Amino acid sequence: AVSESQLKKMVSKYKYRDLTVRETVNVITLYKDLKPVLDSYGGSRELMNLTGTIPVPYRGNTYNIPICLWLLDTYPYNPPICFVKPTSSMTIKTGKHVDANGKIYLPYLHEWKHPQSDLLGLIQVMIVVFGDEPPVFSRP
Amino acid sequence: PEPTAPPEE
Repeated sequence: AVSESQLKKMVSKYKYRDLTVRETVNVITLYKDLKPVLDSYGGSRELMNLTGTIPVPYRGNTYNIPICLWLLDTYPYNPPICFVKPTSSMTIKTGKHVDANGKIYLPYLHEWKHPQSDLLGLIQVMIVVFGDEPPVFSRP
Repeated sequence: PEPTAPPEE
C-alpha cells in the first residue's frame, strides 16, 4: 500500500498538498483497486493520478471498469481530468458521458466546487452513471 | 481485480 509520507512527496509541486493527500487516502482506502501514480500527463508535465478500476454493476453483474483520474496541481479547487482506459479486449463506448478519446464528461465535473465536490462523491456518481451506460464494452 | 466490461449489445 501507499503511505501519506510517500503521497506528500508525490504532490510536492501541488498548490494544496494536504487536501490532495487527504482525499487520495480516502479514495484508495475505499477503492482498493485504485492506485496513486506519479506520471507524465500527455507527456507534457508530471502529475499524480489514481489509476485502476472501480466496481460497477450493470444488468445484474459487476465489472471492474478501468479508469484514470488525473489530479491537477490545483486539486481540489479544480476537478480532476478523468478517462476510461480500455484494455485490448474492450472498446470505448463514445456517448453522452464519454468522448472519442475516452475523456469523461459529467455534470458533477462541470459544476465542480470545493468543498462540496470531492473524489468520493465523483466516484459514487461514476458507479451510478456507468451502471446505466457503461463507458466500455468487451469485444465479441 | 482484472479490468472487465459488459459484452457488446
